[PDB]
Amino acid sequence: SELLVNTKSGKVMGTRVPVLSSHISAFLGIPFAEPPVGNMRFRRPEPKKPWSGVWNASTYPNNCQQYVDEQFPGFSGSEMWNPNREMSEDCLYLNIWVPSPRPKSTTVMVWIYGGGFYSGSSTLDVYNGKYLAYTEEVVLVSLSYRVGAFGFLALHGSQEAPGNVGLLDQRMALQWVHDNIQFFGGDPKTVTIFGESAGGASVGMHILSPGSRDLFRRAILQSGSPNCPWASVSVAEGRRRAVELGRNLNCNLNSDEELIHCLREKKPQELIDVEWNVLPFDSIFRFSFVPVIDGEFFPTSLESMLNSGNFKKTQILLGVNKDEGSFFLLYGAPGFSKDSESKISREDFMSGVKLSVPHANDLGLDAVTLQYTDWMDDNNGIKNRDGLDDIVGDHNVICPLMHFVNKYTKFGNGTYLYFFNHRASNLVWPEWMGVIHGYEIEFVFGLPLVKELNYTAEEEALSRRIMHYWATFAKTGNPNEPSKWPLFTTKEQKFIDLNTEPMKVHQRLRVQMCVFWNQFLPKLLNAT
Amino acid sequence: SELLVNTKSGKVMGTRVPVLSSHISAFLGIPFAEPPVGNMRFRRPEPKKPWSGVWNASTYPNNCQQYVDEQFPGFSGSEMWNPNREMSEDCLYLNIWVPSPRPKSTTVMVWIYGGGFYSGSSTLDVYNGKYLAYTEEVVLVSLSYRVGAFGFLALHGSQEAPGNVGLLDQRMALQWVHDNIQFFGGDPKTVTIFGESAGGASVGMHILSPGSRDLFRRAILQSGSPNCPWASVSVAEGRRRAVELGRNLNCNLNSDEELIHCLREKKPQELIDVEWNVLPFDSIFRFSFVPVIDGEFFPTSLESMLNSGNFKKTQILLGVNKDEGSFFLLYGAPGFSKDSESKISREDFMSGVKLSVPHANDLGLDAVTLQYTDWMDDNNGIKNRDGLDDIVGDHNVICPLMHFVNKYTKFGNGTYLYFFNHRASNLVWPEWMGVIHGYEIEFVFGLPLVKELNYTAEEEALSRRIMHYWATFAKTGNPNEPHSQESKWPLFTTKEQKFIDLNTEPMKVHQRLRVQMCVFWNQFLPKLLNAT
Ligand SMILES: *[C@@H]1O[C@H](CO)[C@@H](O)[C@H](O)[C@H]1NC(C)=O
Ligand SMILES: *[C@@H]1O[C@H](CO)[C@@H](O)[C@H](O)[C@H]1NC(C)=O
Ligand SMILES: *[C@@H]1O[C@H](CO)[C@@H](O)[C@H](O)[C@H]1NC(C)=O
Ligand SMILES: *[C@@H]1O[C@H](CO)[C@@H](O)[C@H](O)[C@H]1NC(C)=O
Ligand SMILES: *[C@](C)(O)CCC[N+](C)(C)C
Ligand SMILES: *[C@](C)(O)CCC[N+](C)(C)C
Ligand SMILES: C[C@H](O)CCC[N+](C)(C)C
Ligand SMILES: C[C@H](O)CCC[N+](C)(C)C
Ligand SMILES: [Cl-]
Ligand SMILES: [Cl-]
Ligand SMILES: [Cl-]
Ligand SMILES: [Cl-]
Repeated sequence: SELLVNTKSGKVMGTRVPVLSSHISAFLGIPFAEPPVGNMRFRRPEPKKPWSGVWNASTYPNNCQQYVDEQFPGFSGSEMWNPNREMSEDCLYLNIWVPSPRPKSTTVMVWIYGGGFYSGSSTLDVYNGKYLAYTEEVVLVSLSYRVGAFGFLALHGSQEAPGNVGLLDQRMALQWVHDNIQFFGGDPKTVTIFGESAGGASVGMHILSPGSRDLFRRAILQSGSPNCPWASVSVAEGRRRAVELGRNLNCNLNSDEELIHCLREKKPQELIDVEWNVLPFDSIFRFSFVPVIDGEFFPTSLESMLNSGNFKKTQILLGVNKDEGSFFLLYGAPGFSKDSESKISREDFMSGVKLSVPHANDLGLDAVTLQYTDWMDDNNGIKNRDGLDDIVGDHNVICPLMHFVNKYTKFGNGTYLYFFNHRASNLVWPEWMGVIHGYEIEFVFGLPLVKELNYTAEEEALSRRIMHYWATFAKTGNPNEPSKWPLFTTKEQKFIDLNTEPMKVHQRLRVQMCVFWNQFLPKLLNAT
Repeated sequence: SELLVNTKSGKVMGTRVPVLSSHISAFLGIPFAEPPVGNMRFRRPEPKKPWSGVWNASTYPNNCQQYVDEQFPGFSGSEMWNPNREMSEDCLYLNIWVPSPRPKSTTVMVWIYGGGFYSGSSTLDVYNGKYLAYTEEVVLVSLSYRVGAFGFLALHGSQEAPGNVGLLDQRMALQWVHDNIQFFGGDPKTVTIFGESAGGASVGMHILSPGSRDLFRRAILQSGSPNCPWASVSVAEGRRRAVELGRNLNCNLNSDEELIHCLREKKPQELIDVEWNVLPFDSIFRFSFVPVIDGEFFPTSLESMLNSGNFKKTQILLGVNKDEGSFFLLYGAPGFSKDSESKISREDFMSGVKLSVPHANDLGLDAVTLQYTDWMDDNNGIKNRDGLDDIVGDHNVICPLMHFVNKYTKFGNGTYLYFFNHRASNLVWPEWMGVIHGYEIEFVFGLPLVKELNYTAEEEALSRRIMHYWATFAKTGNPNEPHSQESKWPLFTTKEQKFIDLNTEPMKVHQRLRVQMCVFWNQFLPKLLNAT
């Protein structure tokens, strides 16, 4: 049967699904690991044990336990990212979309959701893989991984909570694809991993990790890179936060085993309730439990690995959105509101930069402020808003990614860079937020291809060329089929805009601000 | 007899000089102090003692001993600033231009030449006061003062070389005008002191010094202010340089008496020959012997005096030129040339910044570089050249002056700020240098009024309105003639911070002169260099 497939762990029964007046096969919720519950919490994933009989893969799996955004109840703009199904610690499953009829040894694309390592689900609507698999004729796989304390509580030294188990879950899903994709028509030697935000940083982290390199061919990073200021913490900071989580819940802190046994007896929601209380400062775009530089998953510091060229060398395609910071200002900075232009006073601006760069001293803050303030008109609320918007975006996403792109390109086998700056016509967020973090995703997954969603014809065309750039890249290492997307080189550093207008080539994406964030500020904070 | 005037020191005989189809009286080379020669060198000035007979004041006096620029032999562009008379230590004289017939009690303007405190003369052609005195009917005075080591060697503690004696030479000349100017038809209760560059810093220094305050009514500062990074040094830095000068001449450095005795035995040109060897680092827009914060002429730090309003409270009129730094880049920065477009490579740009901000640590250097570099086009020779020009002008003149103007205005009784940006049609310097440091002076002294100088008709009108702004200000404290038709030069206020461009085009009112860069130079950089 086209829907009955024998994997190395047992049989799975898919389900024929409708897609743009046609159909394709869908295998939903296939377990790739043993449920990390009970004494397996915080522990590395163990491969799923073979099962007898046919596994029902007709419906979506549970979503991992996570913090749920209740800021705007009923508002689709924020809820579209919340878990759309029951949450459970038994959430290590993956989904596959195969074109019908089943192709032979075709290109595979593995999706890794973002969510700051504290949230995310593979079941979200904007992650529906049928459109992209059908349109570009590829086998699309979406995996899942533990988030929050469940996936990143780090107590280096211990083996019950070693940290980075979330990344290890992703690795096990990729390993599962390496061993079973061929049974669905996928070509295991031609696998492209791609993810947004934390999912982009994960992709970058697998590119760096030795144990992940042989599990994929090429990579796509969207609005995220391994070196982002929020994507990782030292073993020391990981332990401090881990112990503070214990303290917040009145745990025995005499030793790691005692601390862990205590944390394993608490209910999921009890941990999640105090998760944010472990951050060291009041801030925005900062998350509690993220990956740790342990010397194992990550041999040495991310920077040294990048300079020595110690990482997978292949073709990468990465980019960013025009306004990466608005989403986080809205949730944690004063003066911002969902129902107004959000003109920021001068005082709120000050408060904002302090929140954006929580680790910087006063001189550093003065530096950031001077760098983003037009002194011929400092009391302009619109300019203060946009300045804060750029600060959050340049420092947390754009510049860290540019540092990654320049470093990678020295050893890579081909880089393609993009700047996504299109404002969806049906966006439900206010206009001041601009091209929001994560909203290029709907275009990558072909959502504009469905009439009922009311997009414009120009946006449908945009989505079709983006999906084709992604797919063509995944199968050849070049988004161009034999206007051409120029290759990003160390010398010319070219990149293209990604919108409804004809292609345009630019050079040195936000080089001025990034020289400030990648060279000057770091140097200033080290010296003072 | 208009030309025969008896002063408190003795009689003086002036001369009738022609001026624009008319005539005016001129008293040139009148002594106001005793020759600071021999055992007087480095010492505070002493009042000129009464003389017998009539002093012949029909010719210019000698110029003080100073470094002479010979970079471009024969070039009018540079030589117009060199001594045009024999140099001598006996140089403490002043010049006076009086309208004819002699006014009864008119406005007086005293000119203090600039030249980095290491050069300058009251006798240059560009300082010919007959045009200004005649056109605005004011009594114009040209004073002089010891420059270089002769006027600023400072060994705090000693009374033989106390420092700031050049500033005291100026004070004594003002005291002379205060006591004798009435004899020339001018009102000592209405004297305006004005100067350019080091002259402008000087004027600002008299405004701050309790000992100069009662010697003048108002003040005009052109491209220079007291707080400029080059206008002064600490007593410690002054001593190091003083001692260093001795070491450069094999002097007994065992005590101030011996050192000073050794230096008084040397010939003028001998001191001058090693003057530049005492500077801390390789640099541009830095001079060896300048005023010192001695706690005497200057009660406390210049900054604390401005924050507390410890200074004369009157009306001031000040400003700067568009390209203050090009002149100093041509003389000491790699890549610059008089006979070229001077496109600066990235390599020379780096060197230039190091040279422009000699007191900066590596971090401070990166900060400056980043602040004036367009990273989307870093190898652009022209942007690199103009960047450097801006750096040197902002750090050394413009921003220090904006700091001054904003502090003074909080206590002053009237402030007018200008931005001179007109390139003379007959400039001899290369186009890249733009509106050069010091070239607004010719417009101030009416040079554009003499036909053979070939200025355009619009430059003559510009000169006339500038001289009128200056004089009217001197007379009333407001450069604008009440209820007149012409566009009004607005007051600079702490709130709106208005200023006007000064050129051949109609008047334009602007706000916050170079605030962006000046916030960098006045607020950010200092905090950065402080930390460690
Ligand atoms: C698989 O589960 C779905 C939903 O629970 C159900 O509709 C379907 O019948 C199941 N598969 C079969 C036929 O066993
Ligand atoms: C990728 O590697 C191949 C083979 O080593 C080489 O020919 C090609 O130039 C490389 N591509 C780029 C753009 O680095
Ligand atoms: C003053 O000096 C000038 C120039 O040397 C001369 O013409 C004039 O006669 C002198 N006056 C007297 C009477 O000495
Ligand atoms: C200057 O002082 C006078 C006298 O008190 C005062 O009336 C006037 O308002 C002041 N002018 C300015 C510009 O401060
Ligand atoms: C990234 C920080 O992983 C944040 C992604 C946020 N959503 C809302 C797009 C999931
Ligand atoms: C000022 C630093 O005192 C410079 C004066 C130089 N000239 C060329 C205008 C005389
Ligand atoms: C963007 C976002 O939902 C941040 C989470 C909000 N707090 C820190 C209040 C829990
Ligand atoms: C500004 C100026 O002409 C400097 C004179 C040149 N040095 C320092 C070399 C003697
Ligand atoms: Cl559909
Ligand atoms: Cl639900
Ligand atoms: Cl290359
Ligand atoms: Cl300022």
